[PDB]
Formats: sequence, C-alpha cells, structure tokens
Amino acid sequence: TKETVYISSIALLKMLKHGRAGVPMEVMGLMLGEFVDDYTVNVVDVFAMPQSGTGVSVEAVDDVFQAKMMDMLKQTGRDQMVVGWYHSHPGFGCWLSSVDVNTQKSFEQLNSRAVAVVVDPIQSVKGKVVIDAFRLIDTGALINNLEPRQTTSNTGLLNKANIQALIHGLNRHYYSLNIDYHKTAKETKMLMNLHKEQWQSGLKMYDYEEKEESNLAATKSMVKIAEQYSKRIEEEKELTEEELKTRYVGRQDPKKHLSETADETLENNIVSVLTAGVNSVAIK
Amino acid sequence: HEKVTIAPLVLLSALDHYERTQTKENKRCVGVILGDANSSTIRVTNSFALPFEEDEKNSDVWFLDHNYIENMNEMCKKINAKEKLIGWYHSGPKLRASDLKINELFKKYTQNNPLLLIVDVKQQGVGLPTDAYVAIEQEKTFLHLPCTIEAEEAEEIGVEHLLRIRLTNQLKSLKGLQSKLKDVVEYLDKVIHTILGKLQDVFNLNNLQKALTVKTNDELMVIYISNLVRSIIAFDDLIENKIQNKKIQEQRVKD
Amino acid sequence: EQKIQETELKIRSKTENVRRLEAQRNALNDKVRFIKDELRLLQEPGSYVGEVIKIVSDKKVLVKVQPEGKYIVDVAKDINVKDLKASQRVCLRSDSYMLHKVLENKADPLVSLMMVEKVPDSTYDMVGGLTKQIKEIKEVIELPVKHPELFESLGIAQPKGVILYGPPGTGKTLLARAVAHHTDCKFIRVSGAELVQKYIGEGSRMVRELFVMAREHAPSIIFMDEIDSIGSTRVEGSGGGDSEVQRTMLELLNQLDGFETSKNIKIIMATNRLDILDPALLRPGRIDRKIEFPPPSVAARAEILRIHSRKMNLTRGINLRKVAEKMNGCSGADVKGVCTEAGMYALRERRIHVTQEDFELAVGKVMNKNQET
Amino acid sequence: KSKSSLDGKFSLFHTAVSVANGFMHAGTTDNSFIKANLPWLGKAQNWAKFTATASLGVIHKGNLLEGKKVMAPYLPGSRASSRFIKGGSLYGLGLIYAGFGRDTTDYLKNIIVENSGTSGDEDVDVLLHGASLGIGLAAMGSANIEVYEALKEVLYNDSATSGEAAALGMGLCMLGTGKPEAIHDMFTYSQETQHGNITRGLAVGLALINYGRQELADDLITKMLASDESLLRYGGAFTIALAYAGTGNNSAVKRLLHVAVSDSNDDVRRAAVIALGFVLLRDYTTVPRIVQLLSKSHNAHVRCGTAFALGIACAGKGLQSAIDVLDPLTKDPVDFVRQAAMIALSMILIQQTEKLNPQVADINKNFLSVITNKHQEGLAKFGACVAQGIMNAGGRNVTIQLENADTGTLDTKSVVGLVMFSQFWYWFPLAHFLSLSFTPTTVIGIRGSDQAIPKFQMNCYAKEDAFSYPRM
Repeated sequence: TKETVYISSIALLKMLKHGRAGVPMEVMGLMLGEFVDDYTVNVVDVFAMPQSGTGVSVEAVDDVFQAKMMDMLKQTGRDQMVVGWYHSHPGFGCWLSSVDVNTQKSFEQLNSRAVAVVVDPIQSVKGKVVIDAFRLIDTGALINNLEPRQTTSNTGLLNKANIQALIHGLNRHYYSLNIDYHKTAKETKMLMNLHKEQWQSGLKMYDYEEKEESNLAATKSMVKIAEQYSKRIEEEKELTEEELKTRYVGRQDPKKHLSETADETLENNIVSVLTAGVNSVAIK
Repeated sequence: HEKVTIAPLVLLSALDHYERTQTKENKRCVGVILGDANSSTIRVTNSFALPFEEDEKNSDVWFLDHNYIENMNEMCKKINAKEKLIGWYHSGPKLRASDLKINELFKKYTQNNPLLLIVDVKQQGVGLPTDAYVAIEQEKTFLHLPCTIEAEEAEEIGVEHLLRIRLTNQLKSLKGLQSKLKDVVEYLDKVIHTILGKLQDVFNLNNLQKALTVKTNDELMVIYISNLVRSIIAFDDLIENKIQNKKIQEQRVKD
Repeated sequence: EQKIQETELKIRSKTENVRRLEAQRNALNDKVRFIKDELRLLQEPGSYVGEVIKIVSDKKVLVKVQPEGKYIVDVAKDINVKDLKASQRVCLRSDSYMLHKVLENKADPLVSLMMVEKVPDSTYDMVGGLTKQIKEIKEVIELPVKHPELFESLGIAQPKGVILYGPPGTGKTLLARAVAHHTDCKFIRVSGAELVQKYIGEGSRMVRELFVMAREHAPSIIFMDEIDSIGSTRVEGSGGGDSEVQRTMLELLNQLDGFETSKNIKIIMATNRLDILDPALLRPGRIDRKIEFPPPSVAARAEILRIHSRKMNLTRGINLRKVAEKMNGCSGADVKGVCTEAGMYALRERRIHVTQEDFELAVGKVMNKNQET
Repeated sequence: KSKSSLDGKFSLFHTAVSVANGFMHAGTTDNSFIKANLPWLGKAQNWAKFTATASLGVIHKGNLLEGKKVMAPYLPGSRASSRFIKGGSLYGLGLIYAGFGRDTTDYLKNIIVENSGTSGDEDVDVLLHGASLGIGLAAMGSANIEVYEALKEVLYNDSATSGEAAALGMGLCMLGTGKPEAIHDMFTYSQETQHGNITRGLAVGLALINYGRQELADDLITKMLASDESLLRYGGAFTIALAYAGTGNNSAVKRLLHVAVSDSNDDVRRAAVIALGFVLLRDYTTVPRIVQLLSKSHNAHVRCGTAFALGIACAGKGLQSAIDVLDPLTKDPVDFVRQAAMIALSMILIQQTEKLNPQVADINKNFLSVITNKHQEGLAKFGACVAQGIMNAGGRNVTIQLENADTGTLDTKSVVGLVMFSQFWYWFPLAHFLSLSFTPTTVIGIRGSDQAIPKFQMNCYAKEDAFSYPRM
C-alpha cells in the first residue's frame, strides 16, 4: 500500500529552515530514517545539500558529499538508510517543482521508499504549515494494493482538492499525499519550555513586573491622559445613536468602544495593584 | 558583558542526540555550536553532537576527536557560508577537568571566545535548560551571560502548529524569593565573601519616604477612576440587553 | 410525600439557572461562525470583472476581459448559460479562469465627476423668483420627462436638448440640481475635461462610457459643462480642446434619439453664442428648445431680494421694493453680494441683525465695487 | 440503482454496497449478491475481497451446520483465488459461530500457530487477520488461556495488519472481570511498541478487558488520561464507556466532558462524545438534549461523534425528535459527518414509516439522490448505502435492541459491535461486527414442548408496518 509520513518536531524545523533563503532561490536536502512500508514512516535527521548549476535536479545529488555525510552522521548513531529527499520551490498549482519531473523515477530505482518534498510557502506560512511531497506510482491504482485505506484519501471531489488545481491526479499518478506530525516525550517538554505561544520565561519574577511596573517610564505614563483617551473613544461612538433606532446607520458602534477600553482598563488595574503587591520589603 | 540568543531548534536537536547515543549518567555529551560571534549578541544557528567519551570516576579520562570537526566544517561550507564555529556546548551539570581542558582545543578552530553551555538533559528546575557561560581569566572563571530564546518568523510560527496573568506573575515571583532563601543557607555552610559583597551592595538600593507614602494612594486613586470606566463597560451591556427586551416583548404579540 | 416535592422544587429553581447557558452558547456560536467565515476568506485567489459576449453550443460562454481580452470560461452550476446575454456583467475567478458569479447589470466605468446621484439638495425658492423662469422649466423639462404620454398622445416628439439664454450671473448651475430634486430624477454632471485623455483610445471610449451609461440610466437628467457661456460657469469651450473630440462627442449626442431611441433623457445645455461647437446643433435630437432668462427687471429683482431676506436677519421698517430700485440690473450673483456686504457692516456693529442703514451703504458699495477693474 | 452508479472510487463504493446488502440478507442465507452478480465481485481490490467474503458471514449468521460449507472453497487446504480473499473465510466463521464456535476454536487456533513463526508477505497477515478475529468472536465471553497465549506471540511479531486482530481477539475472551495481570501486560506492550494499527487495537483491547468494573477500572483510566499519547487517550474513552455503561454515573460524565474540550485531538474528542452514549443507554430522553449542546462546534469530528452516539441509545427507543437534531448534520459540507449522520438516522427510523414519523419521506429520497448526484460528498453517498441497508436489514424485520426489558441488562454482543463501527476509513471498515445487534421482531406461541412455528391469527389493535415496504 501507500506510506504515511510522520515528521517529528526535529525534522520539520530543519527541512523548513534550509529552504527559507530567498523566494526565487531553490535548494535541496537529504532525509534519513529507519522504518518499514505498510503505513508507518519516520525521519531521524536531515541536512541540506549543495546546489549545482542545474539547481534542483537529479544530477544535483553528490555521491561524494552524501558519502562523507553518512560517515560523519555515524558518530551520533543517526546514520540510516536514505528515505528520500526534500527540495525548495516557490510553489505552483500543479508540479510545484519547476525542474524535477521524471527525476523521481530515477529515485524510485534506488529506493522505492524515497519521496520528494517541496515547501510551498517559503516564509509565507500563516500558521497552517502546508508542505507538499511526491511519490511515483508508475502503473497502478487498478487491481493492485489499495492505498486509500489509511487517512484523508480518495479526494478530488468536483474541481476542489487541496490547492484545487490538482483535483484527482494530484501531481503525477495520484501519489495520495499523507502527512502527520508527532511529538515524543523529550520533544513535548522541550518545546513547551522554549516556544509555545510567546517565551517570557527566565524573567519569571520580573516577567510582568519589569514589562509593566518597571516599564512605567513611558508605558502607561500620564494615566490621567490615558483615561482621557478612553473618554474620547467612548464619547465618539456613544454620541452616534442615543435614540436606539436607525439614524447614522450603525450596529456595533456601542460595542466598539466597549471591548477596546475594557482590556485597557483590565491591564491598568492589574499593573497598578501589583506595583506594591510584589512587596520588595523597602521598610525604611 | 555580552548577550547570547539560542534558537529553540538548537536545544531541541541537542537533547535527542543524548538519546541517540544512549549516554548514561556515567558519561556526558559534548558538541559544537555554529553562528555569528562578531556582534555583541552571540547567536547559535547550528549545532552537532560529538562522540565524547568520559569516565566519571576519573577526571583525567576524556576522549575528543578533532578529525570529525575538520570534515564537518568543510561539509557546512557547501550548506551555509555564513555559519562558522563560535564555540562548543556540553551536557551534564558538573564542570570537571574533562570540560576545562577541552575548552582550549576548540579555541584553535574558533576565532573569538568559545561560548560554554551547560545543557540539562533532565530539565531540572525553573526554565532555561541551558545556560550561557563565557570563559575569562583573572584559574578558569566562567561568568554567566543573559540567555534569551528567539527564533525567526517562520520558526516561531512553525512550532505553534506543532502544539496546536496576575496570579501567573505572583507564583513565579514567590519561587524566586524561595530560591534566595536556600541560596544564603547553602553558601553559609560552604565557607565554614565575594558573592556576599554584591548581595550587601544591592540590599540598601521613612525620612525620605514620608512623601513616598502618598504615591501608593495616588495609583489606587486612578484604579477607582479606571473602575469607573470599567463599570461603564457593563453599563452599556445593561443598556444592550434592553435593546433586545423591547424586541423580545414584540414577539409574543406577533404570535 | 412532601420530602420528594420539596426536593423537586430545587430542580425548578435550578431550571432558571440553565437559562444562563443559552446566553453563553449563543454568544459562543457568534464567535464560532465569525472565525469559520474568516478561514474561508483568508485565502482569496481573486476575481476580476468581465462582460458576456456570446454563447456556444458546447456549454461554454465567451466573456470579454478589459485588461486581457475575450476569453471563454465554464459556467457554474447555479448560472444558466442560455440566460447570459450581451453586455452582461459577471464575475470570473482568476485562479481556474472560470465563471464565478453574476453581478448586477448597470454602467459603472471610471468616474471623474460622473457619479449619478439622487435628489440633490436645492429648491426653487432660492435660485427662483421669476415667473417665466419656473414656467419655462415646467413645459420644457417636467412635462416630457415626468409625463411622456402627453407628447405621445399628440403624435409629436418630446423635447430632449435645451439652450439657456440670459445676462451673466444667472446661477443656473445650482438650479440644475433643483430640477432633478423636485422631479424625482437622477442628476448627471458631464465634464469634457475629464473625458479627454492623451492615451490611445481614451478620446473615444470615455465618451462611449457616457453613451452607454445613458441607456440604462435614461430616467435621469444630464448636465454638460465647458459649453456654458451664460455667466453661471463661464468656459465658452476650448479652441484646441474641442477641435478634435467634437466629432466623437457631438455625434453620439444625436445617436440617442436615432439609434438608442431612449426617452426621458433631458440634456441641459447653455450658451450665449454658437461658435466652437457644431453649427448643426440647432437640429432636433440635440437642441430642441431655447429658453431665455429674463433680465433682473424691477418686478423680477424685487422678489429676488425677498428670497435672501428669509434666510437672513432684517429689522423692521426695511422697504424691500425701495432697495431694489436703488440698484441697476443686479443678477443672482450681484444680489448675493449686496446681501453679503450688508451683513459685513453688521459684524462691525456687533449686531446679529442687519440694520436698514447697512443696506444704504451696501448699495453704494457693491455697485461701485463691481465697476472697478 | 445504488450499486450501478460507478465502478470506480476504489473499494469505498464496493464496500458500501457489499456491507449494506449483507445486512438485508442477514439470517436468510441468500448469496445472490456474490453468486447471481458476477461483475461487482471482480471489480474489488485485494483487501476489498474481505468485505465480499465476510458479507456471507452476516448473511449466513445463525447456521451451525452448513455455515462451514459456505466458506468451504476458501478454507485452508482448498487454497483460493488469492490469499487476500482467503483470510475473509476464517472471519466469516467468526460472525456465524460467535459464542457457539467451540468446535471452530480448536480449528482456528491451529492456523494461527502455523503463521505465528513469521510472515514473508503482506497477504500472509491477512490470513492471520481474519483468523484472529474469527476465534475472538467464537471464544467471545469465555476466558481461554490458549487463545490468549496464541495471540500474544502474534503481538510480539509487531504485525501491521493482524496486530489489531490479536488485540481484539484477546479482549473478547477477557470480557467481564477478566485477568488483572493481562491489564498491565497489554498496557506495557503499548508503551514499548509504538504502532498505529497495534497500539490503537491495544487501546480498544484494554477497554474490552474491563467490563462492568466501574471504579475497579479507575487504575487503568488514570494512566491513559495522564499520558499525552493520542492512541492511549482514544482507548480511555471506550474504557470509561464499557465499565460505566448501564447505570449512569456523573463521575464518568465529568471525565468525558473535560477530555472532549481541553484536548485538541479531533479523534479523541470524537471518542469522548461517543463514549458518553454508552453511559446514557438507560435514559434516552436526555441524550438529544446533550447532543444539541454539542451540535454547534467548529470541529467536524465532534459533530460526527455526537451523530452516531445519538443513534446508539435512540435506536430501539422512543423520542423521535432526535431526527431533527441530526438534520443540520446532514447539510454539513464535511464528508464523514454526513456518513455517520445517515447511519444514525437509519437506526432510529427502523419501522417508523407509514404515518408514524413524517420524516421518513425525506430520508427515503436521499437514498437514491445522494448516490446518483456528483455534487455530494464521496463518503456521504457511501454512508447512504449502509443507511438504506440498515433499515432494510434482515428484510425490513430485524431491529436494533439494546438495554430492553427482555434482556434485563446490557447486551454484550450489541455493545461491542457498535464500538467497531467507530473505525471505518482509518484502517478498513469494521461494520461487519454490527450483525450482533440485529434481532427480528416476531410474536409466536410455538408449543409447550418442542419447536413448531405454526400459522394462526390474532386480530388485535396494531399499527400498519409489515405490509408497508419500500416501493419502486
């Protein structure tokens, strides 16, 4: 059947960062891991590859550079068989790689588990993190092993699938894209201690103390003028409709200044009560 | 002094290398950091672990291979030309004769001062599993540098997809005071003056505070002024619901 | 049995506490539907505007694209391919290059002072005051435009174009908005300066925009600039400006009756002489009427002063007929200044009212003020 | 008209029409789908031949004599057309002989021992997959140390196909109090061996070993809730579902409610809302009220889980208003939500036609409308096939009876089959296990001594049902 790729938190950040240099510029790298077909698939560690005159292509793979890396990657035990390659391209509706077309056919002969990954956004990520891979089916999808038994497959309904330009056939021969991410026990505690939403730690005692009470130099300074700002914001919209009917043609006008000055006041009170609430023990 | 900014990808990949080698407590892992040390803020954009062998019972037993450094440095030239060796990291809480003697070994391939890093694989206490340390002589003296966690635009966004106020600061501030109480006790039994000289200096930093009592009430005065505005927030909700109530009473009539 | 009943009374009391869940759930669903509408609208491939040309038996329609050109797309599931006619504004997606939606049919090209408004603010009481002024507007404008069956019952054609005559300072520019206001018609201001550009094709299509706009917007009133010689807005045409475009402009003026055959279109034009424009404009379909504004005679100018006296502040003992006899041939522009200068002396007097003595000094001033230079 | 629409869409179209048709002939022993229709069998894929073969197990279920002769050509020693279809024959004996399979228990375990050494091909585990699931149903309800040890060696091989079959086979033998030692042993193998088809099957297996234990199973529930693994949290809901079923408990409600909210996993949120229906089986009046609160959400799996969970308790019970709750879920553009909605509607609407439920006219039109229309979702028309097959299952006769006055307690065979339906496109449709919940409705006196089945008449007040059947 097909293969479900499972990129961990370590491989996703490394494969992405290698292709973040330039919109037009294209690079490539090598993926390594140890797994078995029949669903499961892992990636241990990756590293970028040098760019040749052809850019991203089948001849851009250096057997001399690749052999030297596998010897240097043996010291830590991360040396494994070649599970595929990852590339970098600006991306399109179909065939995101502007060069590679049949290059995967030469890759399938070396390893049947090898894939070609292309990063569409190139620092355009809005938080979705959508990456594209490729696998050559060649002759298939008729009276053979049934791929779409795993997850999110048999797509192509009407003209809208994914980017909506691929529809059914996707890139070539309906490679049935499947991507999932996982986090181990070490990746769970490390990422939450480094980046979760925003990292304020290491300042933990001064976290909100220095950012607010010690930042009062100019932050909320002249609170009497800061309260005057909330006056002009409320007086503007409250003046609109005092008759509770249609006059100036508005709806949320009374709710506009409601939510804006509510969070500001909530921050004004918490910072002020914690000024003397830290209790630095000044005494005399 | 200087500053150190370590990306979360460097610390995430450094912990798994400890598991990939199956290193127990009797041994520690050592690796090299890559980045730009020319500026005042040292940044690590790359790292790789090294097969470091050590005996815990003997501080004179260590194994560091320099041949893998020369080959790895030449391989990175075909990857990123802006990445150079700014120093070396290591694991384990303890600093012994193994880590001190190898500090000058990486100095041959590092132009600036190699940045020392103590990596905690178990993540014991507070934050910052890895602390930034710089080597300086007056005996080897390792001074701590501020360690901040900052990444690129797509790096911070990519991690959020993987994981996809007042009481918080107070609980974190009380833990710092408790760490200071044990700091003076553990240091007192060690002597029986250098650190105490800096502590007694910042302790002193109502004759002049007689007029400083009013400033506490001046901020509390604005809080009630803010509560007056905070009350207006719900005064409109008091009006907003009657906007529905007049339409609510017009429903049963139409039914 | 009272132990069960008294305990059950608590459930009825907590039943009203369940009502608090409906207030929070409805407030939560408003946030869910808001964010759900965001994710669909975050990624927009974009869609341009195009016009339907012709239909093909292959169930694919031809749509003309202004920046690109004619391109055939595939119709949607909710859009009929047979219902698409010529010059039909529809929406085409730029990603798949296929038909998206169907827009409303109206003429909305590039607008510089061309915006069609509704009931602008003016009245016959301000710029009026003459009997023949309002009387000539009614038969020439109100009758054919509002009640087209009057001329159709007599078997005669209704008037379309008109030319205004009179001394300088008429003020017909503000009166043009009063015509469309009281007749419940839309106002259209045509400026020949913005319709003429140096780029290739702008000297034609920009005038064709006015030609196509008048077809669907026909129940309205059109007002043309740059030709007005009568003293309201004085241009008197351009020597080199009107020496070319006049063939692409004045030709389409007569095409409304001959080709478009559209009614209820009132072309308001004015000038004191025909020189730069077509000498053949006097023919029907272009100039159907000539209206002459009566000079500010004794009876006409006396009622004009009564107009400003209503909005202004005057004291007792002021003779409005005697003041009109003190001046000579003051048009609508001169009467406003005599009234403005009368209020100027009131500011020096620190008075909110204009005394009768200020009018005596205003007549001897504005009359000598306009004569200088 | 349903099965002649298209030959494509891989097996998802062929599986939908084969599993649905196998329900209509269930108990009547009619092979006309496999026999009389040649083309629909040949268009199937390799693993797709499992449904075509296992469909006869639902059809011939109840035959203790000729049930083996139906699978005779595909039995081991007669070979088969291939080894993918051969594995379904040993599973077909599990559906028919379940609980009576003491004779097949010795026959099915000998095949497992032969394949217990290793596997060189993928279809070899397919033969072991259907064999392990067949012996699990035959030994279901009885604790057997030989079956537990025979399937334990299969788990050591870490098979990506039969790994779930070995876990489900051991869980059916451990139903009830079970073996406390097997609780921590199977839980340890889930942490040591990380695999999708294995650990997920082990998580369901750890749910089956605890049945009716209530607070006695809290030791295993705490370990699953504290772990961040997606598969361990999936089995934690069903562990709460089976142990806390029957009599409702507010402690199990607070557990399933906090997991479906705090956790961001859509598969775990779907398992938590489905597990709530098993505890609410007693009171079906408050089930729709809770679903209405969960009917509005930004996640599709949350609404998809509440859809089928609503039909579990409301299948054979009253309160027809649950159909209107599932109406907005029918219009959901999500593909798998409409699939579970059609199945949930098929459970409540059994025998509701002929001026009982006015909504029977809209559900009968959507049968042919969604399948023939290409504008609907793929999984939407695939679920409408089984939806039409559940109402017509057993020839319009059999109904889904769970927690009724006849049994007096929770039905073991009915609750396990409904859990298997929760996994459809994640691995491969398990809907063949649903045949345990279909029982016919008949009233007859027979005799006072032996079997009779006579023919007589009553003439008492009754609604018109049996003579109201779907027309042309």
